[PDB]
Amino acid sequence: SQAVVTQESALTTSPGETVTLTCRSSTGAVTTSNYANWVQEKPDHLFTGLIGGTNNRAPGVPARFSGSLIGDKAALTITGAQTEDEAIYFCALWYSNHWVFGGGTKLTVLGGQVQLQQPGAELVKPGASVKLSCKASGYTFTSYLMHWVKQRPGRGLEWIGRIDPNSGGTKYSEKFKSKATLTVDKPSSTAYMQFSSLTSEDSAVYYCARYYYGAYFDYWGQGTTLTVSS
Ligand SMILES: O=C(O)CNC(=O)Cc1ccc(O)c([N+](=O)[O-])c1
Repeated sequence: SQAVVTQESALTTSPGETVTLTCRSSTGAVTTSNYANWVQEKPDHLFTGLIGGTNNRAPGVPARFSGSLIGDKAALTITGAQTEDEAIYFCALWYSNHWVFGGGTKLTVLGGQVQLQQPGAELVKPGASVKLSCKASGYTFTSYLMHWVKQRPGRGLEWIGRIDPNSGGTKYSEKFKSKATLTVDKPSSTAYMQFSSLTSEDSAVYYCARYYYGAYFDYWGQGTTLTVSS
């Protein structure tokens, strides 16, 4: 059975304070081999990778964000919170051949180029199939793994799997191992995810995100909203 990754459900801070968020593994201590990543969700479904590899901050992220290990947990510290830091923060831990996302922490702050291009939506019938696309622009598609993530209300982020665009090699989560089909087309720098026999259980926003070994989920697509409805 897959590990459960636990985050505080909600924390409150105020402008100028230092605040720390944590990410616990059900299997034992979080270590550097879990390559802890931190991703920020801002309104309008805007995701940005902040930290990966435990403590490696992504380019362009404000320096007040830092990652460490504390108390057998991964920890994100915001040193001097700003009003715009009010957001949901997800961690992700690597377990040898899959990522697991934590449930997210809603941070309230009281008092306040590279593109991954995804179509906005798919409206499909129950029982139908769909092929979701994610076109990479502004970087070398074959140099990064392409990950896919599902977001449903009350269910956080859920890692589906990833593809190596150089080989088409895939790794899936247990939940998606017999469900998602990932492919790429190299000449058009596009990644695809196919599903069949869809139901309302599949209605969600699906994101692609790039990753480089030891680094971070820096850039995310805007998400395709899949609505499975008669
Ligand atoms: O091996 C290194 O140098 C650093 N390791 C990592 O970054 C973790 C890792 C390994 C393999 C893999 O397929 C993915 N992935 O994201 O799917 C992530």
